[PDB]
Amino acid sequence: SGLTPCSESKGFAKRQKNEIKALTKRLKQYEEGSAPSLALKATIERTEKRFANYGNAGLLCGTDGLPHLISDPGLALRFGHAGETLIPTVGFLYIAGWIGTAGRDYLIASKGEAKPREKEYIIDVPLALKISAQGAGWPFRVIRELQKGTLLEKDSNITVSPR
Amino acid sequence: MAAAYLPSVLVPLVGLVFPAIAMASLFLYIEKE
Amino acid sequence: MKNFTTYLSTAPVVALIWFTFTAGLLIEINRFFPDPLVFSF
Amino acid sequence: GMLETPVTSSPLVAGFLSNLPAYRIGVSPLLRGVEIGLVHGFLVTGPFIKLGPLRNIPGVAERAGCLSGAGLVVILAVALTIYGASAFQDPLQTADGWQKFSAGWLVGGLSGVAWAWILTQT
Amino acid sequence: HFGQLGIILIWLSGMYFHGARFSNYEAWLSDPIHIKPSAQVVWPVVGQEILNGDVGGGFQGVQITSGFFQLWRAS
Amino acid sequence: RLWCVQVKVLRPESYWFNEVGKVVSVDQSGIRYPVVVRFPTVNYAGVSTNNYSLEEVQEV
Amino acid sequence: ATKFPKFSQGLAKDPTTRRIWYGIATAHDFESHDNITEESLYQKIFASHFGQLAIIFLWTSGNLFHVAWQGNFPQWVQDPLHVRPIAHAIWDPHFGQPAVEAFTRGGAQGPVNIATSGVYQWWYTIGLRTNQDLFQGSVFLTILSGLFLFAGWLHLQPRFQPALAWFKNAESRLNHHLSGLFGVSSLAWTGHLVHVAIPEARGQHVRWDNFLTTLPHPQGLAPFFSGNWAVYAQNPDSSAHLFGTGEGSGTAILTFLGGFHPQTQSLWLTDIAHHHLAIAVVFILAGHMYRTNFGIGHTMQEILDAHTPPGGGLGAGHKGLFDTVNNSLHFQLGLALASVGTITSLVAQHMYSLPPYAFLAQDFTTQASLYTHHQYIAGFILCGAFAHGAIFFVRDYDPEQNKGNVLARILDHKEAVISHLSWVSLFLGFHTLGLYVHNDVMQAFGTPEKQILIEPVFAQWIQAAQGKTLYGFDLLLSQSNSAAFSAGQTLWLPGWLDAINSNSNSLFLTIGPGDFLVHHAIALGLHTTTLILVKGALDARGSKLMPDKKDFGYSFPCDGPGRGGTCDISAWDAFYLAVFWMLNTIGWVTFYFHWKHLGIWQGNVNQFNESSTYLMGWLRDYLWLNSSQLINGYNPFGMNSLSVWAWMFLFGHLIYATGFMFLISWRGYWQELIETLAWAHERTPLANLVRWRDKPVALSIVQARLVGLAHFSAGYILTYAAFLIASTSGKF
Amino acid sequence: YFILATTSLNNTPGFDPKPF
Amino acid sequence: SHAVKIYDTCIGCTQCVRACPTDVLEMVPWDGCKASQIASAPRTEDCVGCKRCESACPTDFLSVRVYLGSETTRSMGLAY
Amino acid sequence: MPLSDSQIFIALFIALLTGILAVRLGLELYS
Ligand SMILES: CC1=C(/C=C/C(C)=C/C=C/C(C)=C/C=C/C=C(C)/C=C/C=C(C)/C=C/C2=C(C)CCCC2(C)C)C(C)(C)CCC1
Repeated sequence: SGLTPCSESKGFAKRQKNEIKALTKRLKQYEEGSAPSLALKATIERTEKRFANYGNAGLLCGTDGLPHLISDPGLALRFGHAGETLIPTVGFLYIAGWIGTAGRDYLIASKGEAKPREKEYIIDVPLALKISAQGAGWPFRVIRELQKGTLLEKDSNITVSPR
Repeated sequence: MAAAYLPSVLVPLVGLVFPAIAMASLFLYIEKE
Repeated sequence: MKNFTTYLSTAPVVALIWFTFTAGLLIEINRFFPDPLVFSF
Repeated sequence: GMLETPVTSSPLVAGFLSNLPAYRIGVSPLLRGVEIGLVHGFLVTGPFIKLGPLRNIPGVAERAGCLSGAGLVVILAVALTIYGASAFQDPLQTADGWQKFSAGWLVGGLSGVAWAWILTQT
Repeated sequence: HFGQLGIILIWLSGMYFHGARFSNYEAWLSDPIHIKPSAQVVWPVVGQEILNGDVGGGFQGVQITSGFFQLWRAS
Repeated sequence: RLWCVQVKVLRPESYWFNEVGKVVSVDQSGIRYPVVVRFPTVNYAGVSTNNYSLEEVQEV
Repeated sequence: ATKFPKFSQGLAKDPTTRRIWYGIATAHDFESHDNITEESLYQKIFASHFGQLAIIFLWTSGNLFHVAWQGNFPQWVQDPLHVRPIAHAIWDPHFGQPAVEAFTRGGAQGPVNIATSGVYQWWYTIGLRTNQDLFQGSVFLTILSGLFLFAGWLHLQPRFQPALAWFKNAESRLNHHLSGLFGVSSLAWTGHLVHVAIPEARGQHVRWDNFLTTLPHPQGLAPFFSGNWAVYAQNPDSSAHLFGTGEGSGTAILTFLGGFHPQTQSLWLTDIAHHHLAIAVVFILAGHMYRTNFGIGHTMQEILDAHTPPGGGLGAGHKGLFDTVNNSLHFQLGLALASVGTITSLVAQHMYSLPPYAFLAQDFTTQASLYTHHQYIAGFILCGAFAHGAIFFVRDYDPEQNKGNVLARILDHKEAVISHLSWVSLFLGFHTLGLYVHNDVMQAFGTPEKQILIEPVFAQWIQAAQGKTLYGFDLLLSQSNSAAFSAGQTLWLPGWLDAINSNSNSLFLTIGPGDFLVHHAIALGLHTTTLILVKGALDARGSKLMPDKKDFGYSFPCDGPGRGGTCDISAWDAFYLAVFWMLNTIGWVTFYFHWKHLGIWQGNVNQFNESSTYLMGWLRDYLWLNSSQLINGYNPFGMNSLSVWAWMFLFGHLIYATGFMFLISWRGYWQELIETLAWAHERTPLANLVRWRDKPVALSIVQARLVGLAHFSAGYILTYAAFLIASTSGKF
Repeated sequence: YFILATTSLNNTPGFDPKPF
Repeated sequence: SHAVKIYDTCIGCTQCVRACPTDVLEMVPWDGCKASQIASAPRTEDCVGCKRCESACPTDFLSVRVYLGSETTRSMGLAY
Repeated sequence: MPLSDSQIFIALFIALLTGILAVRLGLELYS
């Protein structure tokens, strides 16, 4: 996209220099070893480490000197940008399927009790913890339920409004 | 502009005289039994 | 003790405990690993 | 049933209201309109003269305010005329009675505007 | 009403505690004109330590507008 | 038609259309909607029972 | 009792003020009128269409006349880049003297309004030059409007009243409209461009008195009849051509140069002529498709009945849809409004990037005004399209006549459609708002490098494939050895690649992460407005909360507080809810257009690039920064020409606020207040002599929703129009 | 008329609609 | 005036009649339900349209239905 | 080159004829 790597971008280096300069300008009003001086020094160290880490990660910077993420799985894989969107996509989808499968399993387990509505606002905490730990293996069980036809309710068993 | 007296006649006519007649006639029309 | 643990199992208390755990986990991750923007190490 | 108060049911209040031209015992509706128009059309020129857009020009202020009051009187006479044609499809509460009341209002209002102009000129 | 009074006293005791522990009240007492009152300090995480402003008195924190410092000085 | 038998509601304007309820009783005096059905869910009025005709319920 | 709603006996016996309001509001719903038949309904619609055409032509005649009489069209023709075009004169007796001098703008025509409609550029491009030409056009359009009024009166006469079968002749109307209304009119416009507009662009004066002896081409019609058509493309206007003069002018009349005229920054007139000629041929051919009374052609019923997939995926297919579309005027109105609003959006998106009128791209206020105008028009028209689809479903839809076709099948899985629209709206809103808020918090904490700035690589890839070489993708039109490059290289690619690789025009602007975020905001707005409208159309006949909603009609207040409460349950209420979301969506679209173009016009492209990624940047650097000149239109120190826009700005804020009263406070408060007021009038001496004819009542629930929506929309439009025109005008 | 017009384009020098 | 219709799903529970504030509804003898009575609406000229009857109806869907129609002095609930 | 007064009067007369036709159509549509 016409971008340049942040490790060689002049705007990136200028932004790091300006942020460090502003923090150092704030730093000179306090005595050495005081709590504000230590806090500002820790902020300066974090700023330097962050700019170094963003430069070392292969991030691409625009004309504004700011990192730009690449989200097409093709351009990310062939140019080393998969850690920006693609691997976070896989991680989020795994965790989201975990949460959804744990909720579905808890709802289905509570459906079989004598008071199904009771477990929805007074949580069965041991059962919820057991079901929550079992959500790690959600893709296998979910894909099997999809192949078996047990994941979906039949259309004849679901209420609809008159058309 | 040519006939520059025309705004001084038509703007009071369209802005004041015509709406007064229009609302009077429409009020008489909507109240008719 | 059974009634007290049933009260702790009510939805707002469970939500408070769970969201305290999740928020604390996110806070301590961002404290131990400051400024995470990309999956790069 | 209906709540009665000293504001609504005093001998003094009913005496004051009965002497008004809208409630006098026997007066033709044209004459009631004449007194009402005289009183109102005299009054309305005051704000127009003292607060109009030409209020700071001597001589022109009184004429512009009285012309504005006459225009307001004409507009209110039109409003009274179209009121009577709708409301009537007590001699005042009739179609012909309200026509005479509107004509009396117009005559009295123009007379009051002229009298206000004369008083400001004298 | 007793519960509300207890909650109000918890809130007031916290206000006095944050003045005692997380404030620049003594420095402000030494210089009440050029020092901004502050009794809230934020933790350094996710970049939010920028809210600990240079309020004066060799202190960094959120500037407060409740007037507790002036009330405590008057007492 | 029996007692405490699962039936499926076929009335389209019913809240429990295509849903399964339990038969409470069936009236035998020839009324228009003799089948009384109890449902595990409430409708928008908070009611859990409704009356259906013979053709409006299917045994499941 | 009364007789004002003569079309509705139920309204005429209403003893309250509701009769007047509802009589006004139901006047044009001809189907619900008393004793209306289908034939008289179609005849009344025909005559009303004649009246609307006459109104349009009279409006155009008024614009032409006022520009010819009070404008500065010849002065603008002489200096199109340094003369502000005049809309009309101002005669306001409430004006003070500084108001008179400020709106004069140091001219001799008195107080005037500076036009933003862009009629000057259009009329100059199509060859009009003098005030006489504009006056003649205005007189001709007034005559045309009178002719259409007479035709509307004439076809209401019993001898000239068309039968119902004439109105339902779909094949003949489609053939005639496609061949003549589109094709022949496009051919005649090509004739006007070739005979008049192109010679006037080359400094040659051609009018009615000499066009029969003026050759549009030196070789005449002989190259056309001999089949050697490439003569008309030979010797086009050079890059040094000056518009309206003979310097640098060619002799070609039909070209395919592409790109823009270098001086006017607009499309070549010969390209426009060739476009309209090809359009004319294509549309004339398309009008010979349907069978009329000659034994050849297609029957639309047979086409619809044949198109059913044999695998049964679409059920019965399109069977019975001819009778559904043809018998339902609301189906036809919904289709027409959907297509017309989409075309209006296309017009907005194509006039800014491919400006067709000379010296239009340099008029920044005009370009912003035209884009905003047509996009808001398109939004209202799309809302109306979905509203009339819902009205069709309530009033005209026959389930037995549409058994198993695509209409009944899309009704049969409406829950899946609405739920998937809800999901995509929720995803877009959650993630777009989250990314904006993350960037805002990053900017607040002083670390803008931690922003999430997703590059719009897909749209940049499209721009690269169309020839923009900036992004470094090498494909198609940006790849010099590609087949697509070599095919158009001798025809239109030189001008197109000159225009698309220049950053001084609006053709395929450079895009970045701010464009990504605002495009996803636009997608959220489109999907949510569609979700509201589609759910209203598909639940118009019924829902689980109201299974008999078709029995109550399109518009009704509610079903009462029972069953949990049923406020805003009608399909009309879904339209009313969706107007808010459409206004929000077009607001986002026009905000984006105006801010990106303001940065481009000021020469500071980096302002949009570095501030549109977070919402505080939008607020501070677009709304707050650009309202400084507008709100200083009048101040304690005096006034200037922007004082009318400052007053309208406040006016729109006030109208917008007044609508909140009708939308937040509801009826029963006001009815009890009016009850106390009606007690007060009857008990007050000297005032109980007068009395009402219609009993004063509060506005109805639906009427209140409509009035609040109208005040909201009017304030929205007036506020943004004042801000847009003032902020673009005060700097340019 | 399509054949004659396309021939007139390919015979006129400077114009080449071919993709190679 | 508003239109009030009674459909044959009525179980004769008399709740709609008790809920009506303007005496529009009454129970008449019937044989289509167990209670041997059905609701009737002989006085719809007094119906204001409050839909208290529909709120009181226990059947699914409603046995009593109110369709708002042309407005009169009685249907608008006007004391003036 | 400005317009003349006679041209404006001619346009006003033509618009008056158009307004008469508009009133005629409005009455025919009404009844
Ligand atoms: C409800 C309803 C309704 C309505 C509806 C509507 C309102 C809708 C709308 C719709 C719309 C609004 C749509 C639109 C669409 C569009 C489209 C579908 C387009 C497409 C395009 C394309 C296909 C193109 C392509 C291309 C080319 C050619 C070139 C290159 C580029 C591109 C690739 C792009 C109705 C009445 C019917 C009926 C009843 C119901």
